[PDB]
Amino acid sequence: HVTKDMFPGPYPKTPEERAAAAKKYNMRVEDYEPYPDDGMGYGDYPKLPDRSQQERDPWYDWDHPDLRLNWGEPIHWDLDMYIRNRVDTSPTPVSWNTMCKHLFGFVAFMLFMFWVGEIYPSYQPVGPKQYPYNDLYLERGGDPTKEPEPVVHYEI
Amino acid sequence: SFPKYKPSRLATLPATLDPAEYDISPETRKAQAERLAIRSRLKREYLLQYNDPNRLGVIEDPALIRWTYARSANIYPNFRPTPKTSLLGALFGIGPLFFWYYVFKTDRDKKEKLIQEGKLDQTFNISY
Amino acid sequence: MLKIIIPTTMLLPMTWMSKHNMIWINATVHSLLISLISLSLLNQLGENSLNFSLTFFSDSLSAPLLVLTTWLLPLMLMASQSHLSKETTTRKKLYITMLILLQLFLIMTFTATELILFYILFEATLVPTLIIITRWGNQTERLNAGLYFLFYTLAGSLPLLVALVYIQNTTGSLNFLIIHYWSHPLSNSWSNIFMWLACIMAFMVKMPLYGLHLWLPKAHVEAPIAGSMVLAAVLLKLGGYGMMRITTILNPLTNYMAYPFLMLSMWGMIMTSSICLRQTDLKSLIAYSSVSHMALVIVAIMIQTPWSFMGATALMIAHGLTSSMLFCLANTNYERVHSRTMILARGLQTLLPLMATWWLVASLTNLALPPSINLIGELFIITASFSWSNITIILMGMNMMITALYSLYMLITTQRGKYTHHINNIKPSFTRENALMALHILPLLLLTLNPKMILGPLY
Amino acid sequence: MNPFASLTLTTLTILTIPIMMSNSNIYKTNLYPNYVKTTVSYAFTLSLVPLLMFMHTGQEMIISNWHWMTLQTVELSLSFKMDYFSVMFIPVALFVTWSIMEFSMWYMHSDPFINRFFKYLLLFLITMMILVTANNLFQLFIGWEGVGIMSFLLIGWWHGRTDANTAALQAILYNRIGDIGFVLSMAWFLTHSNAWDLQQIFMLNNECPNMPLIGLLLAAAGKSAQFGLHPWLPSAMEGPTPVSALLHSSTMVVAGVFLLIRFYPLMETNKLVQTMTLCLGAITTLFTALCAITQNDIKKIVAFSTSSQLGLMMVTIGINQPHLAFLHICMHAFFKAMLFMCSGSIIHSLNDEQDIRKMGGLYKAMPFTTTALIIGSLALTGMPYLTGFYSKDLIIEAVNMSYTNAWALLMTLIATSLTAAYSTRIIFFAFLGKPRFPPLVLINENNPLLINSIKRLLIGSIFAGFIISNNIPPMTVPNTTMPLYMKMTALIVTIMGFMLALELNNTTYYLKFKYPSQTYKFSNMLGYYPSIMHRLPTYHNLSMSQKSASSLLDLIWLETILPKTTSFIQMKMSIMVSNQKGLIKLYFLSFLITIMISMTLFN
Amino acid sequence: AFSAPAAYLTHQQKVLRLYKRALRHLESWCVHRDKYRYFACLMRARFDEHKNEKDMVKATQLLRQAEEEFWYGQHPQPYIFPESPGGTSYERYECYKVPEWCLDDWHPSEKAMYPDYFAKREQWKRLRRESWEREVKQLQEETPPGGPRTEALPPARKEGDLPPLWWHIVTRPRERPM
Ligand SMILES: CCCCCCCCCCCCCCCCCC(=O)OC[C@H](COP(=O)([O-])OCC(O)COP(=O)([O-])OC[C@@H](COC(=O)CCCCCCCCCCCCCCCCC)OC(=O)CCCCCCCCCCCCCCCCC)OC(=O)CCCCCCCCCCCCCCCCC
Ligand SMILES: CCCCCCCCCCCCCCCCC[C@@H](O)O[C@H](CO[C@H](O)CCCCCCCCCCCCCCC)COP(=O)(O)OCC[N+](C)(C)C
Ligand SMILES: CCCCCCCC/C=C/CCCCCCCC(=O)OC[C@H](COP(=O)(O)OCCN)OC(=O)CCCCCCC/C=C/CCCCCCCC
Repeated sequence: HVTKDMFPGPYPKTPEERAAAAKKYNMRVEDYEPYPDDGMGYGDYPKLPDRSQQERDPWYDWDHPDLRLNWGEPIHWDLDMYIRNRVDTSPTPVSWNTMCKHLFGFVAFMLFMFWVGEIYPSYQPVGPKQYPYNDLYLERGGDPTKEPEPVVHYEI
Repeated sequence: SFPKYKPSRLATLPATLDPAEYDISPETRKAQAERLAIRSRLKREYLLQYNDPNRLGVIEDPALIRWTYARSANIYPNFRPTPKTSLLGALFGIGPLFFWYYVFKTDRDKKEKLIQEGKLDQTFNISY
Repeated sequence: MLKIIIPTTMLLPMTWMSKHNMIWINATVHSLLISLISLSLLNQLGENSLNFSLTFFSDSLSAPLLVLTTWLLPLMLMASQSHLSKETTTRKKLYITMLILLQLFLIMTFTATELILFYILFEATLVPTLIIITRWGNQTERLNAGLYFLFYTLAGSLPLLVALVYIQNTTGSLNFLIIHYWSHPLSNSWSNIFMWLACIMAFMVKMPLYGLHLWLPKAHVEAPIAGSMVLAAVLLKLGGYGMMRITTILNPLTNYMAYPFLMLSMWGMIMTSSICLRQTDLKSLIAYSSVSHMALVIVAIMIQTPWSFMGATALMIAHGLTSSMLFCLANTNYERVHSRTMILARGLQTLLPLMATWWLVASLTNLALPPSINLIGELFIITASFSWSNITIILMGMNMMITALYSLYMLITTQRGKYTHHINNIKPSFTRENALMALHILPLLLLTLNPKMILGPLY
Repeated sequence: MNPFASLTLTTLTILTIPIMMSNSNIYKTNLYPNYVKTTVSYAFTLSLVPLLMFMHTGQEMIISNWHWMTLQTVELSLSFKMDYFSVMFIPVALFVTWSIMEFSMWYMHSDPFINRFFKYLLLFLITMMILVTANNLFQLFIGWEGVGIMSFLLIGWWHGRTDANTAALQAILYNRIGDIGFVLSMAWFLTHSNAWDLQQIFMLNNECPNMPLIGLLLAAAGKSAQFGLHPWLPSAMEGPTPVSALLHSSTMVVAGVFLLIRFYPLMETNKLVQTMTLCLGAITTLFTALCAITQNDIKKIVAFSTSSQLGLMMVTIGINQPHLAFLHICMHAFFKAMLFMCSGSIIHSLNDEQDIRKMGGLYKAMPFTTTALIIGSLALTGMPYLTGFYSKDLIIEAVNMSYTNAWALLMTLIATSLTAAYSTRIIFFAFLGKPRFPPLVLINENNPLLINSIKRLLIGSIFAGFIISNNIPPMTVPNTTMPLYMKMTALIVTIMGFMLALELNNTTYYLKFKYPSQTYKFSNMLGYYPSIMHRLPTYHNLSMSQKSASSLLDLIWLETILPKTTSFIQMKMSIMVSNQKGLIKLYFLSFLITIMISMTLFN
Repeated sequence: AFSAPAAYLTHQQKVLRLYKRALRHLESWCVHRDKYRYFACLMRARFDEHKNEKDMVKATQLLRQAEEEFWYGQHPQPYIFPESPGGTSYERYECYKVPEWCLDDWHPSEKAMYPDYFAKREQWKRLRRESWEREVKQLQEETPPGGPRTEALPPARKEGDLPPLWWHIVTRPRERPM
């Protein structure tokens, strides 16, 4: 039931076709803003804000309550990336840079201190464990036909 | 005063912290009124098509059709060969291939050399 | 081998002399009987092959493909029975005739003792598919899709005929048995390089390779359900079978030659699996998943190790069944919604629970959940690639993860959540559709009990 | 003939019968959950016999019963290992599952699909038994993937909720990240050792290289929710309380630790991988306890406790003490499962309220749950002679009496402090203060199912550590001598954590308010890790998947190169050739030109 | 959620919403009841100080400045009611919400059970068929020319009339169908 003129077209250059395209997508001329006219084939599709669907009002009676969309309203180009099951742009109490730096700082500090602890281990005031028969030679690997160097363990 | 909240791409500005909302003008009020008028007209059309008893089919959504058509079928006819498009396409379509070819070629050359000199210790390797 | 071919030929007069309201019943019954007849070929030997005559032979690489090709026809008939209801008897008979001819061409293609006969049938399969796509197609782009599908194939395959006739002029025979026993090394020469390219690119285009995969989304989206089933299940495996058959002559040139293809496939599986994440279409998503799986099969064939070949065979069979099931599910949704877009009809688990169970099983078997044969082929190919190079695993790892993601994505967008309020024409699922899904899924879970039956001649 | 094999296979076999009867008429009645519960209880009491046979003799066995496909030299068969780990873990898991189903009969009383819930629980139990009893790597991978799929299904139990589906997909994503390392390990072992069988792998690997152990460690980190891949375990609390109590607390999440225990002969022969495991466990337990000590949801707090315990388990593994880590698994199962029973009882009694800000006086308002939660918190902290004490005290002693990292030891001690901290936080904010729930009081416990299910795990969490420690054979050298101050380090740290956290919580009654600091914000938002890592990569992936892979290359350039260029060239050539005005003057001038060219060129 | 939204929010609506958010977040901060009561009364008193202020520019200066303070101390993990859009049981029972028209697809053997329910449903269907035909004309005559300006519907004005577009508001499945 959709006609030919109801489909997206090429980039608008003149104010009259800009207004006609704004009418096509059911928005105001002042609210209409196409993507910058480069090579990528955006054509004549509005550039809605990159805000997610999660931060849309959860109390409004949408026609699609789960997706938080209305029937006739224009659809964001990246809707399927913002579907409340995926990346969201809701503001956080802490600023993005602070979380990054704080998170980055914590991770870096942990890595460095583990390296330092590797450099400086902990042990006991004891010598190595002593094992009876040539340092358990026969039952660790075997090879009985070699007669390795005998070891006698110190009695103290 | 309190530390300022700095917005980002993935953490947008809060609704109540926008400097634009406090700057109210009759033009802005008229804009909001006509926006809600368009929204209410669309809502009225959808509910008129929705409530009717006679209708027994999916209601067709021109916005969804436009979204899908623009995403799929309107890309190439609006393509223009541009330095940005050319460089991004060449990079993202050639660079990974040559990178992986170099990596695998170097790995296999090292393995072949190690097997030629024989210092590889391939004992118990019987399945390939 | 004629005990299978002659009944398939007799399917045509039986269909055309059938009563106007008994074509579907007659066709399904006799197709199932022919499938049962095809089961005899599965009992292979560890020796050379099942050489029936000078014209046709059987192999444990050919036998599973033949069985799958025979089994696919009743499913295609049952799937096509729905949307051809308002259609005249003559055109329904023509549709069934085209399906029967496609099966006959595939059956003769898979046995094909001689390479020129194999090429002739391999390209004969093209006409019925093209006509099915361009005639009983809904959208206006079916003509462009048919043109793409025809011309990609022919551009790939025209050098193959020249290479084959040249090879017969030099060697003296195109017979598979003679070629295998008399194989001689190919010197690393420019002429030999171009001969290798001509021998390989024809089968590479039909897999299809990541560079040459464009025709496939068009052909799959625009074809009817039977066309999509036959394209995803059998027609894609023709390239893999051809490569496994023709690669013997190619060595030792394949090692140097294989790198451009190995890199293209290892990056293209990631690219297509990632494309699946952002898709607004069920059919396109299934098509791209098929492209990823066949890229992995290309990698397996190019590595050319025993484990590679067994994994490739198992993955081909498993992918055929799984993709046919997925297309059938998408078509069941489309026949109710008439939109063929995921985001429109939602929350179908609440309305159709058993169909949601079928969706879950299909998505799990596409996800390669053990001990399904999908993961058997997956793991064999991954191990062979790791032995080929310890770095490949990283790419493979990404692929697996990405695969799971979009699979469950397709399971979550359409089945979970809240049902669209406006759609009210979602009627209860029919017995025919549930039987279709059951007949798709039961062979996979039966085959996982006997994996050796689909592991190829190198088992 | 030697009933060990017959019994140890009969338990697993009879665990499957209700799945067979799921198509029968009993599945359509209200007696199905009781049927499943009775089947589980009989399986437990039947599996108690091989445990007794092991305790008496130390009898060990391998049962390779069905021969699967054999590829060349390699042979794949249905093989079950019934070692000490299997015959010890099976009764504990069956007992916990019995208690969980008894609790769930009451907690899911109003759920329309309760038979399907019970079926889902039994399927998970069967798959985990497959995972535990696996003798080869393929069967272990089968169980590995089955438990993950059942967790995905159970987390998104309420499929109308967007966040449940998101959490299930999160769990799948992280488990696949671990699956990468699992598959790497399988590939390396098959290629180098020529087998997936456990016996062959141990025999041919005297000095195991880095790569297979790194793959195993990656898989263990993925499935045990270590610091790199932790958030899915806290996010998994979206599912029903029985699901969180059975899978994500005591049975499923120990899969990675159990896997690392299975390969302990190869773990002990490598020193770098041991260090990585130790450091990963220490950082995980610290970070998870730090996040726990400041949460408001009780389920989140207890899940972070579980993650910290898993970190402590991998700390035990890293110091070459696998059997003690197994003992920790067995004890933690008991007391943490009972902890979730108490939490779910509170949540159900407060009309599906999970925030601790809306729960006040419950010490007297609901006494049995009170004493059960008190005993569970005491066992978690490590009270001498309690179930926790047998394992955790030995953990602390072995970590202290070993040549380890100083930083890892410090982080483990701080993690113990924070464990005490969130334990007393739970008790104080749920049990001591004045009531804060809505005025309509619906508090009730007089139900036999809940009381019996809780008291069974209470008896377990009281006596199991003692009986099991004194019944199992000795398997390691003890730290029989130790400095007095260093013997009491665990107790002094626990009491210090108790007293300091109690003092810090007691200041909330003061009529003074101040804004939070940066440390509190960092700890409350989970180190900001779930924010950034769940917004920066995914977007950067998804955008690319549409911009570069889909539109730039596939829709434009790949289309520009082969088809569009051919179309344009053929169109131009056809236009040029066919555009002749029909003037024979031009035609015959061209004829003269070609005639003279042929006369000049071809002779 | 039920009422239609307005074209904008007035200053008093904004201050009331800010008061609501701040009081909820202070209750989240103050776990105990006495502490919360004391601090809430202190906050209410502070809030009432600027109540009789008449300067609009000053009025704009007030609250917005407070909003920044609210954002700084907004308790990053506030209390949310279980069924609220952030609660732990926000959409637990949406999977049990089956549409009414599905009953039109039941097998006759299923409709043999519950016959009185289906008879009442038939009466409802008759009422809907008549009322919708009346409502189309009523809304066509009452709607302002050029399209509606606010998405609010008028009530019924005659005797036998029913509220316009009522079928899908009256026939909601339930809050807790199972
Ligand atoms: C060798 C001798 C052995 C003996 C040693 C000495 C014995 C003990 C001495 C005591 C020492 C300190 C113990 C007190 C802890 C502080 C508690 C406190 O006052 O909290 C309130 C206070 C703020 O409270 P608020 O904001 O008003 O919250 C409002 C309400 O209270 C909201 O309250 P709520 O109702 O929502 O929830 C209450 C919750 C909320 O409270 C919190 O906010 C918790 C946050 C702080 C407590 C966490 C302490 C754990 C420290 C481990 C950190 C590992 C390193 C991390 C690296 C980060 C790198 C950036 O508080 C709690 O539940 C209890 C907190 C945990 C205390 C219990 C256990 C701690 C004692 C064990 C510590 C070490 C001893 C180990 C034992 C073994 C012997 C060696 O917290 C602080 O002021 C922080 C103090 C220390 C934090 C250290 C991190 C500072 C990092 C700054 C940058 C540094 C440079 C990095 C450069 C890196 C570049 C690469
Ligand atoms: C578009 C989507 C994908 C489509 C399919 C793509 C896959 C096909 C690409 C073919 C792979 C490479 C072809 C030839 C490889 C030969 C090896 C060569 O690259 O290495 C050097 C060769 O050096 C240079 O490469 C010489 C050739 C340079 C000219 C080739 C054009 C390079 C870019 C063109 C790519 C366009 C392909 C598509 C055409 C439509 C080695 O030096 P040399 O020892 O001396 O030669 C060894 C070979 N001998 C023994 C027979 C003599
Ligand atoms: C995308 C596919 C890959 C394309 C890679 C190269 C593309 C550029 C080539 C364009 C076509 C070039 C046509 C001329 C090539 C000449 C090659 C040649 O003559 O070798 C023939 C060689 C030796 O010649 P003789 O004189 O008989 O030997 C005696 C002395 N030794 O004999 C043969 O092997 C014959 C086989 C035919 C060669 C195939 C020619 C076509 C190019 C190969 C196929 C690659 C393109 C496939 C298209 C892909 C579309 C899906």
